Amino acid sequence: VPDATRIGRATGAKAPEFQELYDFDAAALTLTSAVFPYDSQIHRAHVVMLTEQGILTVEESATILSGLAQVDELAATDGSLRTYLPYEAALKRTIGSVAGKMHIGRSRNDLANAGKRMFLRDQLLRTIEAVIGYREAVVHKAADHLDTVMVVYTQRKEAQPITLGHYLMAISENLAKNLDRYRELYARINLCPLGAAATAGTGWPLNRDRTSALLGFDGLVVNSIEGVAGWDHVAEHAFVNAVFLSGLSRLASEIQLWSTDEYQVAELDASFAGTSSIMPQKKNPDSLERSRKAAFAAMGPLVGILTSLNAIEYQYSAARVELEPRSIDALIAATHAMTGVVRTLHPNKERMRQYAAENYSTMTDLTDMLVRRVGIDYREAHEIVAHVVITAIEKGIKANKIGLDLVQEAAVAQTGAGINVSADDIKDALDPWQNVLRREGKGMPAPMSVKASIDDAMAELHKDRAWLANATQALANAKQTLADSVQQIIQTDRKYL
Amino acid sequence: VPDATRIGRATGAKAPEFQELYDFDAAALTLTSAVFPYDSQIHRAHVVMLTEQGILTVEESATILSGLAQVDELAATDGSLRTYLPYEAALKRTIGSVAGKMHIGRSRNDLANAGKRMFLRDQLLRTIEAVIGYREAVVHKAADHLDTVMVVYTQRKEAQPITLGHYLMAISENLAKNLDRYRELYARINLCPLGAAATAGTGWPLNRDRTSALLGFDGLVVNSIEGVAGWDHVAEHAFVNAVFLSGLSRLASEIQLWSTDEYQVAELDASFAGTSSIMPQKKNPDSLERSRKAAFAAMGPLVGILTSLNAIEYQYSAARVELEPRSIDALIAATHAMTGVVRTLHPNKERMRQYAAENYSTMTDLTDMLVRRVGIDYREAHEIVAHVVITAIEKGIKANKIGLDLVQEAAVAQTGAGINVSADDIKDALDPWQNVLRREGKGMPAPMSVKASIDDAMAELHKDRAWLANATQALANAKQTLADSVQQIIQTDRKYL
Amino acid sequence: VPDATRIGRATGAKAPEFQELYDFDAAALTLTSAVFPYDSQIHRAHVVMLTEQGILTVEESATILSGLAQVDELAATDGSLRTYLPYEAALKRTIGSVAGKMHIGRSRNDLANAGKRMFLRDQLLRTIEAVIGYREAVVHKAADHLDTVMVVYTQRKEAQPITLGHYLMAISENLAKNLDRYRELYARINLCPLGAAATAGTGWPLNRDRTSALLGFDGLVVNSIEGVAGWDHVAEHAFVNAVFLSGLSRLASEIQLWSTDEYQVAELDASFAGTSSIMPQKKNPDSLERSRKAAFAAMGPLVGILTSLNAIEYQYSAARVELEPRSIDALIAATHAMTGVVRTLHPNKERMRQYAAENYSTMTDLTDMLVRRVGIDYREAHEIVAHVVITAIEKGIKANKIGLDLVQEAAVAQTGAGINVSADDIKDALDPWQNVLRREGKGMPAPMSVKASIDDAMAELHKDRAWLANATQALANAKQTLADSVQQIIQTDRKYL
Amino acid sequence: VPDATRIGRATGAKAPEFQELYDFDAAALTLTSAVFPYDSQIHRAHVVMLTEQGILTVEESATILSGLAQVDELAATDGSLRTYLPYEAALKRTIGSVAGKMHIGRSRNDLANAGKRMFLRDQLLRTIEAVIGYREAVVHKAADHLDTVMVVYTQRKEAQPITLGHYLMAISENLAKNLDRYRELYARINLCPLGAAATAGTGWPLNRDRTSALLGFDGLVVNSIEGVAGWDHVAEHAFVNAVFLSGLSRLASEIQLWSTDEYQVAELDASFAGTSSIMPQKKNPDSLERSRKAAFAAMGPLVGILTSLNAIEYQYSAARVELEPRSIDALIAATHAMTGVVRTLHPNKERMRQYAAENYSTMTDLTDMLVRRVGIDYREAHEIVAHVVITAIEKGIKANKIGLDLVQEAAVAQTGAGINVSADDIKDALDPWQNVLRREGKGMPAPMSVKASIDDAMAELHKDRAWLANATQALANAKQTLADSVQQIIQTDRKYL
Ligand code: NA
Ligand code: NA
Ligand code: NA
Ligand code: NA
Repeated sequence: VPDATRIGRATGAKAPEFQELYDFDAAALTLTSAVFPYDSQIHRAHVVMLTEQGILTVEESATILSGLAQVDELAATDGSLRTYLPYEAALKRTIGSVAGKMHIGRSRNDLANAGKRMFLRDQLLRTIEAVIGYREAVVHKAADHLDTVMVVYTQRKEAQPITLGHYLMAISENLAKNLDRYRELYARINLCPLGAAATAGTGWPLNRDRTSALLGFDGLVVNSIEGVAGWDHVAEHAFVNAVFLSGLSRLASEIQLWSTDEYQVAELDASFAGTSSIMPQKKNPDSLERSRKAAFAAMGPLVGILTSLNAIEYQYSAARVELEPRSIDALIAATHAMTGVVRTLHPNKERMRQYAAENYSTMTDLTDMLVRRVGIDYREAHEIVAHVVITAIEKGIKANKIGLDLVQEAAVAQTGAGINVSADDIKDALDPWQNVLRREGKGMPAPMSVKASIDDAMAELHKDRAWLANATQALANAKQTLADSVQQIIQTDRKYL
Repeated sequence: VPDATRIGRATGAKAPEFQELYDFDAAALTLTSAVFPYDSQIHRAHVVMLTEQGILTVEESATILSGLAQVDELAATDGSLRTYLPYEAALKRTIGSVAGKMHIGRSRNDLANAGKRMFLRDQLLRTIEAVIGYREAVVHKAADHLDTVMVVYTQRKEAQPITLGHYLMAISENLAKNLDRYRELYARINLCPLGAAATAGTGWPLNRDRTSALLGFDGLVVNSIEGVAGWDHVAEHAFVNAVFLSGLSRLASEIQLWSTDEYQVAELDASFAGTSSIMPQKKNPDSLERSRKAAFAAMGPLVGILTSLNAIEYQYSAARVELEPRSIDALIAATHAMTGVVRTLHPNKERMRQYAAENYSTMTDLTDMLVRRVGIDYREAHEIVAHVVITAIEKGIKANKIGLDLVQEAAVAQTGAGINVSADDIKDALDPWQNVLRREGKGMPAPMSVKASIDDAMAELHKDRAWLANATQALANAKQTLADSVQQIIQTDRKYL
Repeated sequence: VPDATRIGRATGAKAPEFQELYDFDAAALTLTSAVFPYDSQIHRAHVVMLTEQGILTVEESATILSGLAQVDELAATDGSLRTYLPYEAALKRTIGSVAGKMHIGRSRNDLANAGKRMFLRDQLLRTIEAVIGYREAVVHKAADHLDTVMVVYTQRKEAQPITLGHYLMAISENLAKNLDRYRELYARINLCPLGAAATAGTGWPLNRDRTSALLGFDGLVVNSIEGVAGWDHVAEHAFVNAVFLSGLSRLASEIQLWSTDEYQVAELDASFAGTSSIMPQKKNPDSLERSRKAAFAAMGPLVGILTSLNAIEYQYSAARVELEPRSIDALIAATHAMTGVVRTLHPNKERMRQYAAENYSTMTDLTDMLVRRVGIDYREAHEIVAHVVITAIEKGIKANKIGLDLVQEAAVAQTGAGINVSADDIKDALDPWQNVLRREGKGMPAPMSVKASIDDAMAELHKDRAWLANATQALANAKQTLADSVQQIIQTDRKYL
Repeated sequence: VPDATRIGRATGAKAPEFQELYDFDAAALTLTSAVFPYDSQIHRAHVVMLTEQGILTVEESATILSGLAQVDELAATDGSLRTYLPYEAALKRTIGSVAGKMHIGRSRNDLANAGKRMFLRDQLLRTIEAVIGYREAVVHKAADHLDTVMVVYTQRKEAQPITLGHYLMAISENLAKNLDRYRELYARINLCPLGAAATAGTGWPLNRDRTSALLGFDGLVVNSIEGVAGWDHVAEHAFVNAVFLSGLSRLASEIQLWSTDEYQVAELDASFAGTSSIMPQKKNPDSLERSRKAAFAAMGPLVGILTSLNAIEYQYSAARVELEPRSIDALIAATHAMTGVVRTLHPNKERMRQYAAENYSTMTDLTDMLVRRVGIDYREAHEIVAHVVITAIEKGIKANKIGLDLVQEAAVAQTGAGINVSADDIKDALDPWQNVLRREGKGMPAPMSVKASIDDAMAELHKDRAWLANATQALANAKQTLADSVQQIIQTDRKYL
């Protein structure tokens, strides 16, 4: 059975990234199920720490740890065992009374705060990886389009000539700052609240630093109230998601306008477009609109979380709203889809240049040339050239057909006086490629300037990747240390006690 | 005429910080009027830069700069001159045609982006100063209350014994992280978009680094589209405001519950309370509720800004929602008010201790003692001690009157068996001060632990202040350099040309 | 295996309504799966209409309709067949090419708009039924508590004496207006967009009124653009959910404060409370906090939907955010839970009355009595009685122990003059039950007044139920007509053609 | 001094409606100042009621009422007297102690709730009047464009041929439903909470019905808690504003796309457009983008209000967020601006028709014609005609140049078989005006159908106006009765007592 939506102009299959936008809702885990594996790791880390501290014997510890593996397997097909007291009860049914001792010095409150942090931590690295992939596609695309002349818009009106490369590096700069937001967040997420217990710590002699290290955290949430009451990192995670996706929505919208029947300066790759069940001419930007949809929806968790924090005291509270897996899954789907849209986008270079040459985006350079050549002030030059445009539109004269006579008449009609410039001066001013070449400062569209930005972006991308590799490795190392510690205890008890 | 609201139990005058909550709405500037002085500085910096670059002669530059001072004075009492084209026109009426030349290589788009950044930058430093003041009050208060025993709550139910000092250091830790959020934001706000012009830069040979330096920026918004399209810093500013204020709302709510007629464990200072026009017994938490009001309202700009970004393309757009002065003014009023509330709050130490001793928050330590002394698992100890509470509540026995007989009977009723602990063991477990002393790990309420946190917080506060002083000085130095540069040009032209 | 969370003070089982709060997230359908059955009904209604209009033969129609039943059964265990083109393709594989003809004069756009309306319509009736159940519990509770004297709060400070019955009728009045909001919404939801096709209707001679009637709609979305572009009803549904739940959050919060260890004027039934895994004394308001959680989360869809509408044109768009099943499911769970909380709530009548008698809520009546008896103006009486309170608090005198001497001394200390009232006058003023009896106007707490409100509410509840029964029956009748029509076509074709 | 922004292509003056968008922020009242006049009316109504009830003598009443006029004049230039206790104190300084008696049976709580309701009530009628004006412009415009053929869009892609008249009647249908939302709201806003006093009524024998009638209310907020705690009407007002404005944003966006340089199917009137300070070619949609800005910002109050309600108990609370004058002022400015945009919009009829004829929106009718003429199923016809489009785009053939040969070849290439239709059949199918004429059902673009909708809309507009006139007159009558009553008391006391 082929994909039934791939009919008419929707040729070939959906891109995998495009398909993700249709799968995440049904596939999403509940927060409870997403967090559960991390809770299991926390049980191991906590028990191991209690063993170092002499609160549990190695014998007790080995019995508990073997039990945890058994209950974990039970919970793999029984969701009802994925919350704490049901899990603890299953453990008790499995290994007996000693199961109760795993909760010494601990609460569901700091367990839950830690488990959710571990989940969000993982998802943050997942997100950073996706955003890096997005930025890579944007920067690589830009590098192929240093001389792809096109107009930039302001207020959805043609403004001045740029290049597609120049436009994409605006997106790269946006993404660089969002990557900073995410990395800044990570430092606050990756703190361990365990040892706070209910909210006030415990008389038991815990070593909070050990539990933290065994679970890959880079530090503690120190104060025990902050350990269970603290939730700002959840709000912040939802915020960075929302603001990052708003930038993604803006790009999606930009490309959607570019690929209208009327603009026609770009075309989506077929693998990122759909069609209509009734209108056979449609090549629809379903990838773009579903990506925007995700962006809009990301507003929801942000507001829900902040509302819930505004509504309570500085306490542990079961009333706090969560950042849920399905929300993060939508972000990843949209980010992947837009990565693919950007990679495979088909610019219509000839039409791009035609608009740049014909629809008056070159008028600023005409105005600048008057100021530079004849020394009149910018406001008067502007009024002259505005008159040129008004007359050209009235007479049906494209910008690249404007010559000396039209500019003279406009000058006279507008100021009573002619103006002392040549036909060659005007011709050069109205050449859209020369508009691009003139704009050669930092961050401007001239190829040498955009190329400088790309070189800088490539270096930053290397650091983005290095940061991600280091963060990921730190967690992998901790998880290996923990697994090794668990096996040491279980095997030594089995054979040598 | 005295303050007519200060009647009955509302004795004395409102604290100045309390009064701020009633004044900011009527006193708030429009964004246009708030940003205008920064636009004036930008005109000076831009003109000075054009002069270094040889785009303006020193003669032209001096004429413009003297004109700017004249129009600035006009605009001081004529709001209609506080937007760009009306201002430029007034300049032209003042010094003639050369006024038009100040706009060479520039747009309202990058002017506006820069001016708003300078406004928000200023407001951010204002905010950081206020938040530091808030944290100072919190930490200083905590230092006076290391042995002020009281219960902490979870889910608005008494949980365990802590101290007021311990509670306040949770707030300090919250504020430390919000100060990081704000400082992280500052680095993104303090980038100069000038030189982007409309959105694509300019053929004019600008030195973007000079303009940036003259206006106190620490770097550029490099890409010219990002220069005029970039708005995430506005969304981020609104977010940090919202999440910070949500923490302030939670403290306000906490104190409001503490100072209910039923809790009565704290009392607002009269200077932060009001009364009722009809009910003479009221001592109302108007300071707290108005502070929460500001927190709730801060949700509004955040949503409006993100909505507007989700709704457009990656372009300059006049449709973007702003962060307005009245919103920031509300934050400052609430932060100042809560600073004062915390400083002057009157704890009822005797009642705090009575609740800790009588209302069963000490039961966890009883449970821990059973586990520690007799080795039973935590879940069984918990069930025994829960039975103790159920029976004590049934019989009207306060926690500090629970003795050996009650614990034995509960143990037997619950498990069939007695339990082998002494009356002294039980007595020590149920002593709320000993509950506090037992909890002596990192971030826990024992005086030595909280004192460690305070020492750490005092060191961090010193760094908070150092950062603020350095940031402020950098702007003052730039503004002096600019003023000096303006006078050099004007005076040299006046006397020596 | 018993419910492992039911330990210690969490005695017995969770109430079923309480349990719902823990089940809805995992049990919730996707919008696609929730809407699918309605899409199947729409296929039948559309095909039947095409048959009346002579666009399909009875032979074609019977083949399609039998096919729909077959594909419906396939889709029951294959989610991939629950969107339109995959479903249509399965139909084509089942009955052949004629399957394609069911889409004549139709689009996914008006199909989707109609199907979602039918889903939301159903959910709205579900919601109205739940809200009626909530109001019934509130009104029935009030009727049992006409003389249950207690204080009402303003700004979380004790204000004046009322009754629990009086308080609950405030909630009833709130719910009456929310039921109006929902019924008003229903009239806009229950309009049929089918026949709009893509957005501009069709040349095919449809009878839009037939399709509408067969699907239980009470009218058309007339204009074809509005048919596919219209989405305000979705935003409105999300809004009424949010504002209704905000009232539910406020009640939950009220009861949570009432049931604090410090207030102790009410106690949750055990079946609506949980306990702590570590603190054995806890009787936690999990039902209340999870209900508030749902209220907060309802903010999310509202913002997401409105953002998406603000971001597009007045067109069909795949970017619009939806109101999803899990959101409505949360509302229903919270509404059911709070229905049960209210029904089973245990007031502490003795403590309620003690607070009313002792904590100065009776001071307004003392003030009123001075004005009435001696004719002084309200502001001066107020200042005298405020002084009475200040002195009584200083001296540790409860309100019901305030006598003539204290009032005289306060009067003198405050105005220089005594005041001419008797000890009996004062005693009557400070009697909290007499405070209640004096307040006998419309909407006031006197038993005869609250009883009048209850009688009115019972009559309104009868009309609420009548409206619901009528709306439900109308849909049942339409669905029966449709099923009958389908069988007529299939059987007549089978036997008689 | 002319408007300095009116340069270049920004010819003539701004339309007054356009200018409103630039004035409302600076001109907006504070809520306190907006509500104050209504509070003054409430003092009069309350005092008059107390006089009927014999609580005040006519002598006392006349002294107070004359005093109110005096303090009102003081407050006209002294904002500090616009809140209650300062006002009451000024009254006391003006007429002496008897001033205190105006507060008998009353609180700031029910005073404030009532005053805000009167303000919002007024603003609601203001809003309904503006929305009626908007709908009038839309419907009148549509009536002039019954044969103005143009394409409608879905997903920002050309869909099918309609008329501009047909499009505008979608907007009319939207506005009709928003007018229902507003009128439904009005019934809940126009209820009087006075007599609730603090929250529990009063022992004083008030006649709540008199006060209500004297202030133009159509009924009571009955329960006294609901009287001061009730706030849902504020949330609802903010919601209807937000959803109505989202529709306005969508129209603004639609017109903005229409008037892009690339679409060029409409042009804003110069009086609703601006230009650029740097780019002389710009004719900028400032009216549209500022209108959208208002729409986005309307999200803010809605979220702030609901957050505040979610955060408290069902009590009077000073923490509740308000709907403020500046927010409503923005709505009115945007509504007026868009009224003018619609009235003066310049369609480019020739280009509209050219797109309809050339860019393949007529393909659905080609597909329908195949089904109708040859009896093939819709899915196969669709695939054939999609192939026609693919080939036509490949070969550079506009839709109105597609003939029999191209359709045959597509049919063969796609199915192996030709198809039995004539050149005349194809020609008629591809004629965009005939596409419009074929679509002649309810709500479809055929002139006779749109004309029917206009006739219906004109009748509804008449009822909209009648409702508004009746509501307005009811308030004017009440205000006259009140003024007459005040003068009767003052003059009878002056001359006859
Ligand atoms: Na960076
Ligand atoms: Na820090
Ligand atoms: Na009603
Ligand atoms: Na209507």
